[PDB]
Amino acid sequence: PSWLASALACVLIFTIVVDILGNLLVILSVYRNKKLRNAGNIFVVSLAVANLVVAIYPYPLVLMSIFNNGWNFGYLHCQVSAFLMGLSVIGSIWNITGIAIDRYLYICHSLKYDKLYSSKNSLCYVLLIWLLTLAAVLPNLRAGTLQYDPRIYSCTFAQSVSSAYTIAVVVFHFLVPMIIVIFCYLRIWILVLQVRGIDCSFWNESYLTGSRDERKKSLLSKFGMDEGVTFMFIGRFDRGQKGVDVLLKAIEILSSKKEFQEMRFIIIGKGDPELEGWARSLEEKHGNVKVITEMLSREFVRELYGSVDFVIIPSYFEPFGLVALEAMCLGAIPIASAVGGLRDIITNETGILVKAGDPGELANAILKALELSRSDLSKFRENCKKRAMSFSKLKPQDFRNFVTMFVVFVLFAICFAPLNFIGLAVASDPASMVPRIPEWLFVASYYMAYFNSCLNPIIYGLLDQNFRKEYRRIIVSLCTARVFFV
Ligand SMILES: COc1ccc2[nH]c(-c3ccccc3)c(CCNC(C)=O)c2c1
Repeated sequence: PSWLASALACVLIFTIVVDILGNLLVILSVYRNKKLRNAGNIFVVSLAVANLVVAIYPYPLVLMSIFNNGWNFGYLHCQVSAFLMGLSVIGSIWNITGIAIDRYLYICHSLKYDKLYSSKNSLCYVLLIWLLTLAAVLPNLRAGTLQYDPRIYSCTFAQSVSSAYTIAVVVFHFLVPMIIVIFCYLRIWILVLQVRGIDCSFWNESYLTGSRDERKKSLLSKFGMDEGVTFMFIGRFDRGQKGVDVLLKAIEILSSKKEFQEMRFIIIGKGDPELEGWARSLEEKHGNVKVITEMLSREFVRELYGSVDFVIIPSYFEPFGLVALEAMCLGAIPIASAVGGLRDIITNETGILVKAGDPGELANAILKALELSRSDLSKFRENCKKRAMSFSKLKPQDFRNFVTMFVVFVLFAICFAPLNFIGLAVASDPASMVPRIPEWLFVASYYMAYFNSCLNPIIYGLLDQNFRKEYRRIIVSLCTARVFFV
């Protein structure tokens, strides 16, 4: 591996200079730019320090130790250069975990309130992380798991010294954050999609005509059944997806009760012809249950939302669930099973929540829904309308900062995924798998993780226009131009 030594010098040389100047601009830009000066980006400076620390002291020692092919400094230099690298890399996730949490709170808050989320505790909240990162890394001095490795020319955490410490490192300081940050950004993506796909000019009460009671008496008279509390299912028919099967079991459970007489059901959809035969059966047996097996226009569906009292959404899985939100626009109060999407949308004040896949709990919800007077429903419909209106409030917003912080996270995971994956293979049998693991894969896994300390400024430049507009200002002020009297 002759040239493979010289190459490893380049990678660090790049990494140290880019990290030094790059993350120096990131601190400057946040202090210098009023748009980037918000307290939510306190985490970005804390992260840019963590990146920037390992280029002042550790990577210099490791760069020299490549050209030496050996450690030529003290054991303290080895024990301390290793220690700062751990304060960095562990702090760099737990910062990134904070950012992912911060921006989840930012979206959820801005739905519920009309005065931007302030990130009020962020400086105080950073000091919890740097205690958490100092508490996790500090035990490795006394246990003696920090030692020089000749393959990577560096002093670092030896995985093979104790598999108790590696598995604890890998689970608690990679897999636990990885799960938190995926969960955060996934639930953000659902909400930003729910925002994207809600046509407010279509799903609007304006397009309807009279009062509600009159429009309902019309709709029910149009199907040939009397006045009553009306319920509506509208989703394709299937044994386990959108949940028409749970509804039909629930209607049979209700049919015997005295309170059934005061109910009206309007089932819409097409799919399993046996479930269509089961629904058509309940149509023939009871005149208060109507079943519509063909394709209705969204024009007409709008009116049904506008006319009925409740919309039943008994879905097993339902990732986005606009059907709930669209219906709330026109005062339809959803009774809907707790699912990702519906748990985000439906609050406990707007509509009713049910344990998914249960005829009895759905029936007792329909019974709970029934025991509700005309005056009591008015506020529910108001809350439903206010709730759907908050999703359209976010439609024109700039969502690019979510991408910039997510791309930070994605590139982090890529760099440290190998090192943590290897660290589990080492943990299985330290004696066996230190030689058995491919020797290039060990070297690559480490030098990506180092290279990650120069990547944050490069990403902020390309994706966030405020940072790029400030790199122009920061660079063109210091270096470019000066005073000059004519
Ligand atoms: C928790 O104690 C420490 C203590 C010091 C540490 N230094 C590094 C490291 C820094 C840059 C590139 C590669 C590894 C780790 C991270 C080591 N993680 C694994 C799975 O081996 C580290 C951990």
